[PDB]
Amino acid sequence: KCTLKSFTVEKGIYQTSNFRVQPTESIVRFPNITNLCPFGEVFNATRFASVYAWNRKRISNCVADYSVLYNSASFSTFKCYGVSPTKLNDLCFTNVYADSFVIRGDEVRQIAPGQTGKIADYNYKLPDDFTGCVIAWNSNNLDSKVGGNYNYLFRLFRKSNLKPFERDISTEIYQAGSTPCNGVEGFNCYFPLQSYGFQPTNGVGYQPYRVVVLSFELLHAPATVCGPKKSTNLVKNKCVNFNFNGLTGTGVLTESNKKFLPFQQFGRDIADTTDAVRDPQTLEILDITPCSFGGVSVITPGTNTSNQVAVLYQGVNCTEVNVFQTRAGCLIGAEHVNNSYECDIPIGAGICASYQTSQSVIAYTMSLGAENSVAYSNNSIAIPTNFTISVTTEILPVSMTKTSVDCTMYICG
Amino acid sequence: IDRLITGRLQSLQTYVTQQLIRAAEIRASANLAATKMSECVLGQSKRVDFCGKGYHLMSFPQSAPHGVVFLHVTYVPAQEKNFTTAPAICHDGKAHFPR
Amino acid sequence: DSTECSNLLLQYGSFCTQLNRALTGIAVEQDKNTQEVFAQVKQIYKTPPIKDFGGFNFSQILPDPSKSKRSFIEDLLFNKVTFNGLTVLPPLLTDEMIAQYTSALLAGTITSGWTFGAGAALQIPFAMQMAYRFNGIGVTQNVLYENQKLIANQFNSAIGKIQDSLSSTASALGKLQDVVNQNAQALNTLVKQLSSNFGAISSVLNDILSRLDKVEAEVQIDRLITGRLQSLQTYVTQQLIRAAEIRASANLAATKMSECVLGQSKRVDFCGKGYHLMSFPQSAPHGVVFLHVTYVPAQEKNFTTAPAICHDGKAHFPREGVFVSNGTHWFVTQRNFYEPQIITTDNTFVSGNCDVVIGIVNNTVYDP
Amino acid sequence: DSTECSNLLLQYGSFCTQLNRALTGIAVEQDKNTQEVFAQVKQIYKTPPI
Amino acid sequence: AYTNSFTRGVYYPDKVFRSSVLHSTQDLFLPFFSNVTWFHNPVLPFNDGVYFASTEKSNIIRGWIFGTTLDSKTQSLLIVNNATNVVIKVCEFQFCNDPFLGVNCTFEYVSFKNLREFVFKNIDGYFKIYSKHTPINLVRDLPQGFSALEPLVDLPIGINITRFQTLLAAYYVGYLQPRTFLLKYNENGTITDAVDCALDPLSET
Ligand SMILES: *[C@@H]1O[C@H](CO)[C@@H](O[C@@H]2O[C@H](CO)[C@@H](O)[C@H](O)[C@H]2NC(C)=O)[C@H](O)[C@H]1NC(C)=O
Ligand SMILES: *[C@@H]1O[C@H](CO)[C@@H](O)[C@H](O)[C@H]1NC(C)=O
Ligand SMILES: *[C@@H]1O[C@H](CO)[C@@H](O)[C@H](O)[C@H]1NC(C)=O
Ligand SMILES: *[C@@H]1O[C@H](CO)[C@@H](O)[C@H](O)[C@H]1NC(C)=O
Ligand SMILES: *[C@@H]1O[C@H](CO)[C@@H](O)[C@H](O)[C@H]1NC(C)=O
Ligand SMILES: *[C@@H]1O[C@H](CO)[C@@H](O)[C@H](O)[C@H]1NC(C)=O
Ligand SMILES: *[C@@H]1O[C@H](CO)[C@@H](O)[C@H](O)[C@H]1NC(C)=O
Ligand SMILES: *[C@@H]1O[C@H](CO)[C@@H](O)[C@H](O)[C@H]1NC(C)=O
Ligand SMILES: *[C@@H]1O[C@H](CO)[C@@H](O)[C@H](O)[C@H]1NC(C)=O
Ligand SMILES: *[C@@H]1O[C@H](CO)[C@@H](O)[C@H](O)[C@H]1NC(C)=O
Ligand SMILES: *[C@@H]1O[C@H](CO)[C@@H](O)[C@H](O)[C@H]1NC(C)=O
Ligand SMILES: *[C@@H]1O[C@H](CO)[C@@H](O)[C@H](O)[C@H]1NC(C)=O
Repeated sequence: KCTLKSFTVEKGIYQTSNFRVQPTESIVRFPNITNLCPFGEVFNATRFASVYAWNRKRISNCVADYSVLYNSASFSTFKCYGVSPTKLNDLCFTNVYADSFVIRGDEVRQIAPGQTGKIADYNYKLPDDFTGCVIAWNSNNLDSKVGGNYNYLFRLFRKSNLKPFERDISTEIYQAGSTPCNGVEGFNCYFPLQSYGFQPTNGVGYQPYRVVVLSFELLHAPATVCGPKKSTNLVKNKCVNFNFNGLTGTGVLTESNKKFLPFQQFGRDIADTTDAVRDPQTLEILDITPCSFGGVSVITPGTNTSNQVAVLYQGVNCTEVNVFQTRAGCLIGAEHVNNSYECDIPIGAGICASYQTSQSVIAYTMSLGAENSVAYSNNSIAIPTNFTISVTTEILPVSMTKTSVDCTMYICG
Repeated sequence: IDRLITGRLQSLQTYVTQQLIRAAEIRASANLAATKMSECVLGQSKRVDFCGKGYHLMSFPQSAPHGVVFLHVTYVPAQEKNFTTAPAICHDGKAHFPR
Repeated sequence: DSTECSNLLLQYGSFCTQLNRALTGIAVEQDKNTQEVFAQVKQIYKTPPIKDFGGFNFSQILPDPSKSKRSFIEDLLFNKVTFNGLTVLPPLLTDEMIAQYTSALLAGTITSGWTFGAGAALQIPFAMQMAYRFNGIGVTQNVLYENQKLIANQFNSAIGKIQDSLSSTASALGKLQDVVNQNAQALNTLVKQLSSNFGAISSVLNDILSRLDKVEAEVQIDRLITGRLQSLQTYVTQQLIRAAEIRASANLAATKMSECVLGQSKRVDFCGKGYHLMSFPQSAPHGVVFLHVTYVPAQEKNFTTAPAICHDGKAHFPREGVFVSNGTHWFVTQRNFYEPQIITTDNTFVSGNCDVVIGIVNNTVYDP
Repeated sequence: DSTECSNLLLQYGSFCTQLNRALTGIAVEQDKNTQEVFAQVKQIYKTPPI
Repeated sequence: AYTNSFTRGVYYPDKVFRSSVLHSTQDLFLPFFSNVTWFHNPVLPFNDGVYFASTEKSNIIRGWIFGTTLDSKTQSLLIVNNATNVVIKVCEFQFCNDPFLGVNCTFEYVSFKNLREFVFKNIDGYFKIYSKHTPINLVRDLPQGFSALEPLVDLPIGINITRFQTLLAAYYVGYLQPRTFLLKYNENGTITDAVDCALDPLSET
């Protein structure tokens, strides 16, 4: 009634809707998680840098779980700039630079984009538009020693402040006086390198802290660093939503005989539709079948005669949806009959339906007419002894209603 | 306004295209109805099933809105009997065939 | 199944409903086209158990119960012709029902002649039916009964060449194969147009949504919607134009069913070349095949002729036939087969006198 | 004959192939239409001199 | 010296299975019946990409260098067969200006009887290598026949490449150009034949 925009419906079969099986769950597949970035040194190393001599790893051609940097309680502070800490595992980059050093616990707040202070001015400078993150933690258990660990140092002055990622380890004499120092101390000429002398009994602002700064870039050269890839279990024979190596789709996955060559990953149909996939972990080939769909047709006598109906799910197997399978589709609410009649409402593939004997919709194989052996032999003839004058009525269309549209009044008006 | 012009102009092009295709279908039916007027109202067709089932005697036009109705009058044979039959008969050693 | 795209497609209103209404009218018409050709028979006639057809050998064209119970030639015909929301619907009549109709049309034709089209099938012996079909082309029926084994051998031999021809060319069945190829090429074009950009960032609809903010993705999707909707309107318009061409061909096949199979057409070259005797339907994929049987005149001789003959001052004209001479003697023959009769007052009729007619010749007319 | 426009027209896919295919089918039909009408004669018959 | 390339230098354009079907593709290909340089190790242009082949029974070719300088000033690609592994290194090498092999960096990787065939191309910051090996029965030219090259490695290197040289009894060099090819995939999904659509009017047909 709502398809026809009417309260009265004539006898027929009407497509009112489309049926479509929904994906039962989502699946994701990627290759075995492998080739961890070299952070297994960076957060475990016995040695570490003086801040005037900061040590850089270059990170490339690898993956890592960047969530561990704040999911693990091993690190006393984590910060991020441009990027967000919860987002890191979704990202990819051309290079990452992992810069590492020891500082005292009072210096930690200087490690941010574009700052000024004894570290930023004279030891390690970050740019104003920095993209990346910082790990910082107390290292009094690693970097302090009895009587003082004098092996850790900083620069107290420099002739000019450091440029972004400038790395000045030189024994340069700082000049504050009007006379040049010529590589030796003198009138306002100073050797600027100073030791921390870290001790286990220091107050927290004087205790050593380790820092690692992870610095991100994406270039004209392609990405080589990424976060980890998830992988679900694999489900066959159900309709699912799916993703294999970033190839997304939806359908029914089934085992297949198709032998892909060792480098091939996807199969394609004659019209370039994907018809099979290699699983990226257990290297079987799966056929992909579309998730089942078709028109829905309502089969009705006229509403002058009954409010009962049958429903046809066109081309659908009744397993996916009285209930009766026909080659036209799954037919519901119609009684299958072993008799045959003239076709009333046409269902398809030799099947028709009607409303008949408590009366219900019936479905039957259509009858082409009464069977007849003509009484032929080489010497028998039949001759008509009488006739009937018949008057047939033939109706033919001859004209349409003549229409004119002023297209300027229709479009604009 | 250019989105309304674009959609209303495409809407009107769709209408005129399907009316051109439907007019061609009505012209084929008018050409058939004009051929049944000549061959069955103005004549007696010997073409099988052109003017009703059975052997055509005559037909009559009646007007209907947007169309024509033909009342086709036909002879239908009704009450047959079986007989023995032969292609020819002998007489004076010659064969005879029905004229 | 993109919900972001689905909400934009609602802005276009009735377009998606009227595309389906158009293709539904096309689909319903294909069942009517098929019904009007094959369902011309009121009763399912069946052929007798013994084939006493006067030497004419219907066996290549009648049902084979060892097979759908197709004929031998219908099996050659069926061997020779060979999911993005898109669906193919079955025909109403199955290929076995189409073959039960061509079986009934053929069995009625063989056992009863033209009579099963005008009323009840009235049996007649097949050699007597062919004698009437010879009279229908203006050849006297004694020409058949005197040549019956020759005529039957020429028919059986000519049907044998249909098996050979159908086993050894595609050039004839190219009409049905082209209808298969055009519909397959149209659906391939419709599916390949999903890979087109139409000026959008991508042809992949999830790849738009997963890489752009809402208002930007919306503007890119509307280009895919515009191009894919124009791609459907182009397909449905082209299927409407092609369905009108198939309907013209189905109306012609329905007319050859009535006039060539249920009758004997007098229309020149309607039921094959030569004077049409009869024809037989065979079913084929998406079509019908007519085996048109025709009389072709084959070995002519030159004769002298005259429009009339002059007797007792009376001008005589032939009742049927033409006056001819072999150079020395005058005879009247039927017009389509040389069979000279001696000229008599009952071969002929008088009109006026010899002074009027241009080219009259002087002769005896025998009075029996 | 603009190269800049041609590379934009490639983004519309099969539309420009099926327009040329439609007009080629119409063109081949006109020669068929002509041979259905006039080529109904097997041999080129001639009238006599008298 | 020069020789005809015949129908050689085809490679699988993408990692896609297709079967018992014909597929049309545009890519950098060695054109059919093109003219290729023959050597019995100068620096050569790379152009859009290179087809390289050697006819061999004694394994004399041991590697290649690709880049702009192939020497010290700037980054470049070195490829060497170390007999136990293929080795790839991407560096501004201090290595020889007239190199031979016998008895900083941004990337690294570790793995007549015969025609050994290779294709090198460098697009969208990725360096592609394809290859095939076959037995042969001819010395005087690249043997008439068909054999598609499979992808070996597909490297995220990002470098501008314009020239190359061999490291090392005879080898051939041909240049890839943008062409449309029609490729025949059999039931096993192997490429078994091809048409160069620009070769001649029958190939356009
Ligand atoms: C024209 O036809 C007549 C047929 O009657 C031919 O005349 C007959 O010829 C045979 C021998 O060939 C005789 O036995 C008959 O007695 C003849 N009949 C008559 C009525 O005389 C005649 O020969 C034919 N003429 C030509 C030139 O072929
Ligand atoms: C991935 O891991 C599973 C389980 O350890 C193993 O069976 C499989 O072989 C691995 N994948 C590949 C590509 O070898
Ligand atoms: C699908 O339909 C067929 C009959 O068409 C039936 O045999 C089969 O059992 C159905 N599928 C399933 C999964 O049951
Ligand atoms: C209908 O047909 C089926 C299959 O032939 C048979 O099992 C059933 O008993 C029949 N029922 C009736 C009432 O004829
Ligand atoms: C006699 O004629 C009738 C009417 O056509 C027919 O039903 C019957 O089969 C014929 N007789 C025989 C013996 O077949
Ligand atoms: C012929 O049929 C009519 C009825 O249509 C009947 O009245 C008449 O008696 C019949 N005549 C014969 C000879 O059977
Ligand atoms: C008819 O033709 C078939 C072959 O088509 C042949 O086997 C048969 O003997 C012929 N005669 C009869 C009476 O069937
Ligand atoms: C005699 O008839 C033949 C066959 O039709 C014809 O070719 C020939 O031209 C005729 N004779 C003369 C002298 O023209
Ligand atoms: C036929 O033509 C000839 C010349 O060819 C002429 O002499 C004769 O009078 C004509 N006869 C008739 C009946 O026209
Ligand atoms: C035909 O016969 C009549 C009467 O015998 C005669 O007058 C006339 O001249 C004859 N004509 C010819 C053409 O021989
Ligand atoms: C191959 O290149 C050389 C370059 O000098 C030229 O002489 C020769 O004609 C070319 N051959 C063909 C077949 O183009
Ligand atoms: C196709 O693959 C199977 C399995 O490898 C093989 O047996 C068959 O010979 C192959 N067929 C062809 C034509 O290459």
